[PDB]
Amino acid sequence: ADTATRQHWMSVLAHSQPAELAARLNALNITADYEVIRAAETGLVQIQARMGGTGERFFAGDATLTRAAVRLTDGTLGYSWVLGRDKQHAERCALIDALMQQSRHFQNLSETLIAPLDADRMARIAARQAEVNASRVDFFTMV
Amino acid sequence: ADTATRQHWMSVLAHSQPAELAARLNALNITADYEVIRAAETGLVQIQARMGGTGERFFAGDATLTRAAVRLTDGTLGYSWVLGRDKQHAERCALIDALMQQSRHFQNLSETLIAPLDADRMARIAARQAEVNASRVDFFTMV
Amino acid sequence: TLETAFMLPVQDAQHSFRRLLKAMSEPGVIVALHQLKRGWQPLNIATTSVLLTLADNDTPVWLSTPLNNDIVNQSLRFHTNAPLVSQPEQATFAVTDEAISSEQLNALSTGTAVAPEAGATLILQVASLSGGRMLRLTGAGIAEERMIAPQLPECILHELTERPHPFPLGIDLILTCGERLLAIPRTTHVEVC
Amino acid sequence: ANLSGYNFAYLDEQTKRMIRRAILKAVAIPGYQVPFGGREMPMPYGWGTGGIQLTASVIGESDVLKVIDQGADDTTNAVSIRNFFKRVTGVNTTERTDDATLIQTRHRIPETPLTEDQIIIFQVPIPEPLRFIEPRETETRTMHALEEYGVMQVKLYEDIARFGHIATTYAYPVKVNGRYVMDPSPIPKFDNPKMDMMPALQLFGAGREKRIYAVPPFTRVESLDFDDHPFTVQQWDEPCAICGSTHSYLDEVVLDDAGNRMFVCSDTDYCRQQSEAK
Amino acid sequence: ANLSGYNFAYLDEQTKRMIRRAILKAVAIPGYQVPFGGREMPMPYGWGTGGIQLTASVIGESDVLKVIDQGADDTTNAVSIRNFFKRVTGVNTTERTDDATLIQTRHRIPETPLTEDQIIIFQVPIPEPLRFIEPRETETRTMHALEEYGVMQVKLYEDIARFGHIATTYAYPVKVNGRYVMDPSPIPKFDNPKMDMMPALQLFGAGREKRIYAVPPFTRVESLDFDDHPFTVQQWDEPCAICGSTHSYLDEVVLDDAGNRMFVCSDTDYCRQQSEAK
Amino acid sequence: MYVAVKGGEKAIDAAHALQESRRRGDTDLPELSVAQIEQQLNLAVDRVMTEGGIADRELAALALKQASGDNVEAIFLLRAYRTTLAKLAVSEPLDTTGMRLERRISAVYKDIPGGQLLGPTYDYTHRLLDFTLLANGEAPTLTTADSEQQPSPHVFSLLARQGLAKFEEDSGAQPDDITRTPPVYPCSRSSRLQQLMRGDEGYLLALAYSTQRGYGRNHPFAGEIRSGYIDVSIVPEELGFAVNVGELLMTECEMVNGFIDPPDEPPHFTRGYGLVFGMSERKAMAMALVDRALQAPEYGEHATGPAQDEEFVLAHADNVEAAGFVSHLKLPHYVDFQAELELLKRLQQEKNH
Amino acid sequence: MYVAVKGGEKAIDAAHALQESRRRGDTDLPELSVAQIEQQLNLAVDRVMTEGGIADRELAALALKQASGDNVEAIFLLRAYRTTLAKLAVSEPLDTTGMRLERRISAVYKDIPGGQLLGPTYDYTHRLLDFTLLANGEAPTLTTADSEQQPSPHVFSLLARQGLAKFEEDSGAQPDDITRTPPVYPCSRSSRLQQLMRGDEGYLLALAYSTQRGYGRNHPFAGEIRSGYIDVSIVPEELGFAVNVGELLMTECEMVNGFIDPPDEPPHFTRGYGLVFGMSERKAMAMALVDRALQAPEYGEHATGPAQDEEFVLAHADNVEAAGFVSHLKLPHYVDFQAELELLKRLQQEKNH
Ligand SMILES: O=P(O)(O)OC[C@H]1O[C@@H]2OP(=O)(O)O[C@@H]2[C@@H]1O
Ligand SMILES: O=P(O)(O)OC[C@H]1O[C@@H]2OP(=O)(O)O[C@@H]2[C@@H]1O
Ligand SMILES: [Zn+2]
Ligand SMILES: [Zn+2]
Ligand SMILES: [Zn+2]
Ligand SMILES: [Zn+2]
Repeated sequence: ADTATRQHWMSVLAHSQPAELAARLNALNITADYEVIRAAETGLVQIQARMGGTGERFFAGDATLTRAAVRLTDGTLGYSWVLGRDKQHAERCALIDALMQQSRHFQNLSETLIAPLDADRMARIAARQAEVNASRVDFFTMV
Repeated sequence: ADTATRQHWMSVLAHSQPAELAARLNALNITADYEVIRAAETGLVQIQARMGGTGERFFAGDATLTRAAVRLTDGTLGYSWVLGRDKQHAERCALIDALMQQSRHFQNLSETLIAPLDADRMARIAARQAEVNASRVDFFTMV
Repeated sequence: TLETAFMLPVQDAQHSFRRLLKAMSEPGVIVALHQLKRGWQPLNIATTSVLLTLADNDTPVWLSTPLNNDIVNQSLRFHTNAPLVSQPEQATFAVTDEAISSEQLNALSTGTAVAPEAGATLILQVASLSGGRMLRLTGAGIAEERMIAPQLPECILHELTERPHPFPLGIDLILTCGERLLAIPRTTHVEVC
Repeated sequence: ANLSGYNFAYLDEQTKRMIRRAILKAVAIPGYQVPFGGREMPMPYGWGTGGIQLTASVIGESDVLKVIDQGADDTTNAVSIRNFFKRVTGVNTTERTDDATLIQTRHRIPETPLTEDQIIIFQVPIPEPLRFIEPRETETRTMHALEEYGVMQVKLYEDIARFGHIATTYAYPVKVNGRYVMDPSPIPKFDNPKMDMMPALQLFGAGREKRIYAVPPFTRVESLDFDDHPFTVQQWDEPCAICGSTHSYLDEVVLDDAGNRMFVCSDTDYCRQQSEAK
Repeated sequence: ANLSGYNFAYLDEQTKRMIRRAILKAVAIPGYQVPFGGREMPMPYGWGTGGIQLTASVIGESDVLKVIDQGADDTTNAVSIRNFFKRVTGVNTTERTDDATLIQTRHRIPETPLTEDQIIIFQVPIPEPLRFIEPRETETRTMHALEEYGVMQVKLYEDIARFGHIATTYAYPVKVNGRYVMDPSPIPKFDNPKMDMMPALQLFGAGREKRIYAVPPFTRVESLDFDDHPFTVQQWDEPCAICGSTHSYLDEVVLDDAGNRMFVCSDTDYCRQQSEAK
Repeated sequence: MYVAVKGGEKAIDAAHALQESRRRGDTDLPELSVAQIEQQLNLAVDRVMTEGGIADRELAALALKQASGDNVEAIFLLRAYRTTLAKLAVSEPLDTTGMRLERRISAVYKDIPGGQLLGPTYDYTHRLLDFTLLANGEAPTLTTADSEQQPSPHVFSLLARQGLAKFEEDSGAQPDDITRTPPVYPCSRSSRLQQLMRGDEGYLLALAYSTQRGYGRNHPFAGEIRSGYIDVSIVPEELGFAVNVGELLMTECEMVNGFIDPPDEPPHFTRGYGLVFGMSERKAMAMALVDRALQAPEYGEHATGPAQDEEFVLAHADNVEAAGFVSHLKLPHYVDFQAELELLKRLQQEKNH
Repeated sequence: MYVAVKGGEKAIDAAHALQESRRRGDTDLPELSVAQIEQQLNLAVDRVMTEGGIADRELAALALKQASGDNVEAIFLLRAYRTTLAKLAVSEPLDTTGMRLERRISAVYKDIPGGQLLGPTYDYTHRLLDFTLLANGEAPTLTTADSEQQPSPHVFSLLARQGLAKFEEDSGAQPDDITRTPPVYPCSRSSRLQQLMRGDEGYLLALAYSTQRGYGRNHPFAGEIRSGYIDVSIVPEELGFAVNVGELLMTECEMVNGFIDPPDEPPHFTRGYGLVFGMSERKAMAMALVDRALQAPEYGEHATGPAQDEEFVLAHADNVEAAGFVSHLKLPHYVDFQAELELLKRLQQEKNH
């Protein structure tokens, strides 16, 4: 379940708005010494799609992808792959990924950094879904 | 030569920037009672072009055209046909066209309204021509 | 000096068109065009209403000599812009009275096989729509049959009965009497009863 | 009333008059595609511009307008067109077929029989019934002029030889007044019989393709078929799930991902009448 | 030097290596259009991308680059390409043919004979000499594979029968190494002889069409012609108005609206050399 | 049991509100002004004017803003707005020799009378994304040369005077107007050019490109491309003499094409013509190329590409029609599809019998 | 006598400065921001992303700003920028069933599981120019419904379960990549779809429209159009398990096409597929229509329209290539034209002899 947890928090960081993550990390005032293994680099992720949504693969263009990697003093490696071109955001995501692998930070960050971010994204999504569902065409109602 | 003079001042009014004409007419403080024969109306002028620039006619789309007409107390009729949709500008152009047909106003307006407007347009044109001519490609110079 | 057109051009033209559409789609049915109160004499109310509804700069109009009057021409030009042509073959709308000749009738455009709509519509002013030789009409627009008795010229009756022009070619006939009119399209089978 | 700043019915009088002349010519030449100088509407080409122009050229203040799409008044495009006409004319509107003086429709003829003085206006994408056999107008025009309809008969016979049935299921070609092969618009074959000897005037507008044609009242309209493969209309094993009718064109509503579906009348006014009768 | 933030010569190493393998294959197969996975450049397709990619894949720090268009270094596109290469490589550049190690050209071969170790890189719109006879690659590929060149010979013979002359005046097809019919790029017929048994290596890039081909040094290049209609180069009644040369391709400069014109060498470096000699 | 409910009107209103909110976007950002689009997105405006049929920059920018930058939707908006306006006049024929030049180039001669005037162009730029545009910057202070416009005769006039090309003569033929009468194939060149000017830029560009690749080759050279201000004049019935109503920014392209050798005259270059509103040129070039391609019947040319197929090209050129009809598939089609389904189910049952 | 002078570089610099000044426009107006273009001209951005090959809204808006709204120039800018970037990963195949829906409609059934979700659309709007946009306004306060997204299975899945259509099966074939190897005709469907996604919107729209008018008919019904956010995942070599790198706004179109009766299986509907970045749909619809048209060799169909001619369609679809080659005629061509002139003058002299 460790891999699933790492995937989940990396996902949450990858989907976070850079501004909110930066604000939340500044507020938590985490003191951690790290060195950048791989400087935040912006390149492309080639998008594979499927014929008919389910069939043979074909290349549906590319998207911008920024990747970063850091190492902590104890050797823990943090990584980040986020769509877009925000190098600072990628560095922050990699730092949080490294920290979340340390027993001293996993619980605290999960309660105060990751869960809050996921909840905010879910709230925004729910609001947008309500607005969109206003446009649903009603035809029949069961009596 | 009267028709040429009327064409010239109508042209000058038609090519004038509405703001400068409005400012210049406000400044001249011309007291003239007039009634609008035709309320400023915006429609289309169909553009006829020529094959190869010189041959058979063909219709190259349309452009917006605003027309206005006024009558002075003495029966003089002023008219205006200007590209665009500025009804107030068309009314002003028609009023000036009516006034310019009155002997009491022709000389004064020509010296203080029409000539100044034409000179300003020519100056703007000359400046733009200088800027554009900066892009001319030089190949040979006669020695 | 010029005659007066519809008092409410939009609404009156629409009403007249709907009446004329009823007439053309149901041949032999008499309709009344009441919007215009005085026709441009010698043009009757129905003829003038049809011209005001349909005629314009795109539709040349030919008026036969008995119906060609300077005031009528000036009013038509002013109220519709419709160009007035002196030759029947150049007309989209042809206006005539009982005195229409066979030559003028045969001069009218019938359209072509590929462009059957490119012909002329004949507005004929009849003395009466009720006291002529009884005609039995069959075809499109008529459920079983319809019996009329307009007072028609011999040439017009020959045109209707014999149909020299092969379908889809042919002229569409609008018979006008006062404020009333009836329509016989090229498709109507006409038998002298 | 009309209180939107536009001319009544949104068309200038010149366009109305041109369209009216086209309508009269179409009536006089049943089934023949009359070209007309149609204009761009607030609806995109292919969203009913021809029907809109026809209705605008025929409609008056006392008309009661019914607009339907797929047989339903509440369809998105039906609502759009009807709201547009309410804005630019102010005419009374109805969902009841028997109270409508003008019926503008897309792909259905109402189950309720039409009556004298009613006009039904069809929205037509492809006014040329030979288009899918012969894509070029330069050829189909001549074929209509010369009554050269063999490619259509060959298409039907080849369809029978290949599949055992005529492949066309909607916009089924029809011979009008014994002469003209006409496209009845994208109505399902179920509706084609209603066109034969109908007391109402039928108008057909193809705005994008710039054609108007007409079937006058009480005109023969016969679907092309064979004696041993006679014209047959759509059938369903189920009645309407709401009103129980077995005589109406049915639309298939997919209820769940597990394959559960129901069938309900496409003609919602007819469905309401049937439901109120029971 | 390269101080622009881009890799040397602006191409990533993978693209350079792919193009280099393509160049080697092209050299080993003279006249054959080698497909290659070309990339979009800062110049639009059709503005020299193939030549740009070839030069980027071959150029080094010690190379002296000459870029010409219509035979002139100062042409707009020549200036653009040369400035781009100065930005992304920092290489020395020259207008002198005899001092250039790399010559990238559009539509001219310099009058000054090329020498060993020089590489001339042609910009090619249409790498297929049969394209205007046969628009489809699916056919021209097979024709090159099977050496089925009859349509070209028929084109030439029909041209002679119609006009009395071969109609093609630039991009004149040439047989290379006795086997491959090749497009020499849109150089005038005047330049085709220079391609035969030349000490320099000739490279040809069609970026939009994704082809690279080559003529190694000292390779036979023979323009397709007839014995009684032999290959003839462009001629003019006037010499160069500047240097007086009668042996150079001339460009016609229209001086005034009254029909006054002059003729001047297309090869501006050659013209400067001739003017300095006199 | 199931009961029908009304949902169309409210769903439509909600959808339109959603689209309007998306068009506004983040309210923290200032709302775009039509003036800003007109000034700084001027090439999109040029395309919208040319294909919408109205040469009013402000209206085109308004349509673009309303269309959320969708050029097709904006073109349709302008085209539809055209229908609501009255035709107050018909211009006298344009005289492109009087154009006040912003740009004038010729590919067929190194230098020409009047010179190669590049003007404002993206030609010869290195298409490297300029990230400094992510923040406010300063436009370059333009250098200045002499203000006089040198005589710039049309290159085709210089060709024709030599006998290399044929002057385009005016016989007084009345132009066809496809805005008033539907096209009748084969169309006159006037109708074809009117339709091409209104045609989809991408479609015509692809057709011209195919012609360059051998599918109906016309051996084109860019004889002259001019972009500048041309005066518009009318003759009102009120006054009876010509009045200048202003000027329009237009681009004109004259292409030299493949020469021909007619039986009873010297061989000469053929030619194509393109004319558009604004500065965007490639529409004019493609229009000239496709115009030459559609000239095939005049020259007895055997068609080798779809660009020479008049009906195929013109019937599908107008993106108002094409976009509308392709989008109409989004409309409910379930009656039709039910008609298809019934047939298919019967066919399957019969095959499986 | 005449002496050559250097004019190319300074003329080019002046031309580029002129274009930059025109792009800035009237300095009294605030300079457009890339964020504003991204938010309020989002459909243009969608087109630029789809055809430029990079799904980065900010970069597409930057290209549009730099291109003065010229969609073709912006597409080329983004496409060129692609060349400077490294491929850091290849995504796992997209799974459109996981899309977070902004819009979902189906024309083949009145109502479907998950409902007809119109979302933000201009469909059913009356295209009347909204002059209130000439000044600042207030966006509508959106009404709200339940926030839950109902299950929205693909309509083609419901078709295939009935046996009316065929599931698109994955055999594991390696997709062709036309960005690394030039296309080889006939191309696989993967290559054809990759090219169609990059193709000119107008060209493909016109081709699809021609197919609707009988030039290679495919009897299309809009089986389903979805627009929404789809998650992108990769498998980095560093970690060896899948990571979600974010989500992209994409539109997917599945077209039901004319049924076929194969020798040894029940007759079934054919189908077409379209996929684009952003909300703009008509590109996806045209892509599906042309994909079905180019499926002709698979189904042994006799071609009746250019839309079925694979080489003609695909070789001229990319507007980067087409626009570049049409514009290249603006380049100096006087050497070739001189050769042409020499031949023509000799022909005239010989004829006049
Ligand atoms: O050309 P228009 O604008 O008059 O639209 C006519 C018809 O074309 C489309 O195809 P459809 O039959 O599915 O329904 C739509 C519309 O009703
Ligand atoms: O495809 P590319 O980008 O490599 O451009 C090759 C050639 O295509 C155009 O045609 P051209 O011969 O006139 O000159 C241009 C250019 O040099
Ligand atoms: Zn029911
Ligand atoms: Zn010289
Ligand atoms: Zn449809
Ligand atoms: Zn070229």
